[PDB]
Amino acid sequence: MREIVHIQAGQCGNQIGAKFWEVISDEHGIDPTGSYHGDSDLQLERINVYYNEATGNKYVPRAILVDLEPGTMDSVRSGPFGQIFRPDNFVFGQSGAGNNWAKGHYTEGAELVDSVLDVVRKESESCDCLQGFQLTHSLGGGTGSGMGTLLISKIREEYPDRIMNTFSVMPSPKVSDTVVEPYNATLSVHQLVENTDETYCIDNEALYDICFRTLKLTTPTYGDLNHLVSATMSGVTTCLRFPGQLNADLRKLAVNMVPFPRLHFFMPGFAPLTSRGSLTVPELTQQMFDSKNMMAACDPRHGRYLTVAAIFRGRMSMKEVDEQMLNVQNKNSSYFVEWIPNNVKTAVCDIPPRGLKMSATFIGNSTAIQELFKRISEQFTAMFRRKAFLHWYTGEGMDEMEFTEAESNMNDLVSEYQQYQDATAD
Amino acid sequence: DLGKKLLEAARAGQDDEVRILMANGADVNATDASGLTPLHLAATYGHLEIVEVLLKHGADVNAIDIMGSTPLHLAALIGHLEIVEVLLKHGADVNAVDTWGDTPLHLAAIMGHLEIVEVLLKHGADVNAQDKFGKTAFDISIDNGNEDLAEILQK
Amino acid sequence: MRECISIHVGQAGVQIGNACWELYCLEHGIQPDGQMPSDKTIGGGDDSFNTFFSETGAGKHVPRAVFVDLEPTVIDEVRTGTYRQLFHPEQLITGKEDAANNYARGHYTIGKEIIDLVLDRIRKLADQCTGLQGFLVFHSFGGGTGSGFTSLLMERLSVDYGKKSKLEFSIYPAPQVSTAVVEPYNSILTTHTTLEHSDCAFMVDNEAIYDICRRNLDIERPTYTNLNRLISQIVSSITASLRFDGALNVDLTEFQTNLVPYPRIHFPLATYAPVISAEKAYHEQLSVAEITNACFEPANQMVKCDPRHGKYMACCLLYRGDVVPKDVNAAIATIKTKRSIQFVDWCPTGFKVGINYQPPTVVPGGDLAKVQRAVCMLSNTTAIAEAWARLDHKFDLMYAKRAFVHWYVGEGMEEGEFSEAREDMAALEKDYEEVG
Ligand SMILES: Nc1nc2c(ncn2[C@@H]2O[C@H](COP(=O)(O)OP(=O)(O)OP(=O)(O)O)[C@@H](O)[C@H]2O)c(=O)[nH]1
Ligand SMILES: Nc1nc2c(ncn2[C@@H]2O[C@H](COP(=O)(O)OP(=O)(O)OP(=O)(O)O)[C@@H](O)[C@H]2O)c(=O)[nH]1
Ligand SMILES: COc1ccc(/N=N\c2cc(OC)c(OC)c(OC)c2)cc1O
Ligand SMILES: [Ca+2]
Ligand SMILES: [Mg+2]
Ligand SMILES: [Mg+2]
Repeated sequence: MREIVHIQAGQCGNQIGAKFWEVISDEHGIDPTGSYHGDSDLQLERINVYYNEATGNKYVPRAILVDLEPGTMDSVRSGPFGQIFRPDNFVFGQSGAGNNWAKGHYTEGAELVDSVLDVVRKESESCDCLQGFQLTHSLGGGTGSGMGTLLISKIREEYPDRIMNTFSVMPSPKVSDTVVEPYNATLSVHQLVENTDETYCIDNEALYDICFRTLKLTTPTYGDLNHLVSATMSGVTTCLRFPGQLNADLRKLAVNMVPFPRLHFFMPGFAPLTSRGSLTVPELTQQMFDSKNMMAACDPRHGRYLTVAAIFRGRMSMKEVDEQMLNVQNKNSSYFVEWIPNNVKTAVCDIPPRGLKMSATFIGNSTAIQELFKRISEQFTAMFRRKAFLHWYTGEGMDEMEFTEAESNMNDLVSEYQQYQDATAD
Repeated sequence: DLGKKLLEAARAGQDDEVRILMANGADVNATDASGLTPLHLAATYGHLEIVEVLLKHGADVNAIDIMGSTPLHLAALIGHLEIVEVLLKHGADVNAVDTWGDTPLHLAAIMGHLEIVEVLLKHGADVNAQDKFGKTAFDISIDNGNEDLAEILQK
Repeated sequence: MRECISIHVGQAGVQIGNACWELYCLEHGIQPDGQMPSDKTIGGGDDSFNTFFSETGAGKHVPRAVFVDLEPTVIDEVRTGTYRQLFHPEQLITGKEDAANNYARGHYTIGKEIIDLVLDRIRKLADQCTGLQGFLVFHSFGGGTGSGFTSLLMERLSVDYGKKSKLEFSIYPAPQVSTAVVEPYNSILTTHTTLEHSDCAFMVDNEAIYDICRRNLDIERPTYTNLNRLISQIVSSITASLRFDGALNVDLTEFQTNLVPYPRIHFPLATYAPVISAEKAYHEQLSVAEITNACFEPANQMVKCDPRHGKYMACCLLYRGDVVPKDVNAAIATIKTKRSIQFVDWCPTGFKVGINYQPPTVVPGGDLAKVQRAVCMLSNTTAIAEAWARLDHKFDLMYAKRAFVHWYVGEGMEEGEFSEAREDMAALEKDYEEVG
């Protein structure tokens, strides 16, 4: 298991996708022209997981950039690493989707999907041992949510044996008060439950709450939010990009983190929380498991952890980490299911991220994620009950039956989480 | 039948067409198959000017469709603050209850329209009104963890 | 002289294999390139060490061994290490993608892509034997390759080599160094499918080895390197009788005769003493009586269990070093007068003794001090059932909710296979209860 093919779709997908490529390039010593200027052999050891090696010793991201809106290409090109991407990997349409999921999934988006698939095919045939795909997208809009889910199902049919992983950004009226977002998000969750192996739930409600209440930034912007996103994304991909004790890969993460095929929605966390411009192992382990440090607006103490993976970065005693992790699990034993023995896995990586000597990254499969799904469901129901703006979807070919189906699948997902939260060992 | 054309013009935001149709006898209180009037449609689609003209020409500010929704329920749900204020100034029942036991406050609360929540409260919104599942607007703020909304509701 | 072929499967089997073959070389006087100056016959011979090493016409002494893994990173380290010229290059086989800690991938989907190549390479070694007696198979219970691929391999070897013995060195999972949550599943699936194809299996509980490293060797956080060095010392002590002259456990059939009273209860317990830290280079030399007594202490066992709660069915004592036979007789006579040792009524209450008068070898870089006498005790005690019950309980907690089952079923395995493996473990637990 080696190469990952990355795909970024829509405005959100591309904005967070670009920030990811800027942050991991810096960690691996890769400058904006594709050249390596680092000081450690550990930076190039697993570089092939995300970058292709072109002639002239140039590491080029295995990144495919997609969007129905043409103006996104210009904003990606004008960024610090805008010239590192392969010119033929930009697949952009002529007109947007207007926050309409039906346009992305059935009309404009379906007319541009065969073009993106040709590019995926080329990058996949350039892999000796392809492990899977990574997709960055929002669920609130039309392109990343509608076309993104269509792309997932298309790739799932041609590569049914490879892992499908997404970084899915959940809508919040605190960041975007656009009332059709609960429709787009619900329709997409219905697709995600069936067609992905693992999904990192990055919630704009939690990102806004952290920026406003913890960092104390009165008017947070996409930049303040995306700083938390890029730190999480660097954290959760650490074991894919650096040697470590394990030869970690997307399939071993799935097998050990997902006990039930539908419950593959992860709650990531990060410590310490910092803002742009601006610790001991016991503080790090406490902060990492704190409700204010989660990237999904869910209180972990309201549910139970089915599985957890923690990644510690920097210089610290491995015995210290073992003792402190054992201690958190013992003193907080009622927040772990007792029928999955040894459900907490820890890793330590020597290389820390930029500007921090220590860091901890949390990946939890917790039943408390139902709180996020319930929030979206309540909003979808308020809108759907009054049929507000349904013609915008039905006029594009959608059946009203699809809305009820997405609602029913989402409420069933919530019931499934409650089922394992109430389950006992005996 | 000018009533059908007036329903369409109110939804489309055709200001000139609304004025013309009323001048030729169009029923300002016409309804579609679900009981939506031109006022409900203008209020849902954010056409402030059409809401104001219809109110000056005999529109019932408290018209209800088959589900008990008033224009205020739909303005509060979609998030049109300027239309919520105009409706309240023209006598809209701030505490009107639809077939789900929802009041405009429950709808502005669920959808996160905090500025509309503040307006409804200053206009007499009942914080003790329960939906058919027995939930008040404050119960929704507690159940969903919306600290910002809970603070406003406790003002 | 009857040849033995060792097969090392998956990461644990490979890493333990590397440490064993390095120790075997030092014991026999073989240099990393295969040269052996004490071997007066060049190009062949029938010496005791020839059971594990073949000889080329150029004097090279080559291990009769096969290393197999579904991914190449661990075996690549053997290909580049100090002993890279020692092995038959075609003897080191790797696939491209691993079993993802999943018994079903190792056994049913990924493992089938390489099973024919591995058997063909094993046949090339077998064809070079004059009187092959069997195989020694090294593997983890917890890995996808170590569990599933080993099972598929044991099934194939039973068809192609019907009258040859098969012995396993199996790594029993511990929470402190584990890789996956599904290791109890893999452990039970591989135990059920290999049970009828293996004649004797030595389980090595990672928790037991981790604790010995911490207590005796004063290593704060033992790594696989420290565990493997200690495990290789023990494996060497068990296989010494096959590689040197002696009178006890001289062939694979004899291990079955001495240690396995019935086909299914084929899990002997190994105890080893003394384990002393290399930092104590001037330690007091422990007597035959002291090291023999140390064999009955639970803290020196390779598997965590309490032999005072069970009954013995066999007990073999294998000594290495400055050990006088009368001192052994006196120590055993003392040990016998101790209520902690009970044999089953249907077995002779006797101890089989074997002595090799060469002290154990220490590996440079190792954590162990040189000793003048050491002992390894192999016993078949019904107290090893405690290891099966701990594992069966972990399986039951998850299986009752069907957690992770979808991963196995999605790889060509039938859900029913889980229940069939568990009923077999229930029968195995009752087999020990019935004896005592
Ligand atoms: N965190 C974060 N959220 C973003 C960003 N850009 C947009 N969003 C969110 O994404 C949702 C809107 O989706 P977009 O990605 O803009 O839409 P799209 O996928 O381009 O689809 P259409 O414009 O409808 O074709 C809203 O919930 C926004 O708050 C960003 O840079 N960061
Ligand atoms: N003593 C010891 N145990 C090991 C070693 N390597 C792995 N293990 C144990 O073996 C189990 C994991 O199985 P591995 O052997 O790593 O897996 P594998 O056979 O390569 O199988 P896959 O990687 O899943 O295809 C865990 O219980 C580990 O603690 C080692 O070098 N020594
Ligand atoms: C609860 O038990 C388990 C969880 C994860 C497991 N292995 N997979 C990976 C683990 C990683 O970090 C610890 C990781 O970083 C996120 C990684 O990157 C993809 C793979 C194994 C476990 O036994
Ligand atoms: Ca010879
Ligand atoms: Mg857009
Ligand atoms: Mg492996």
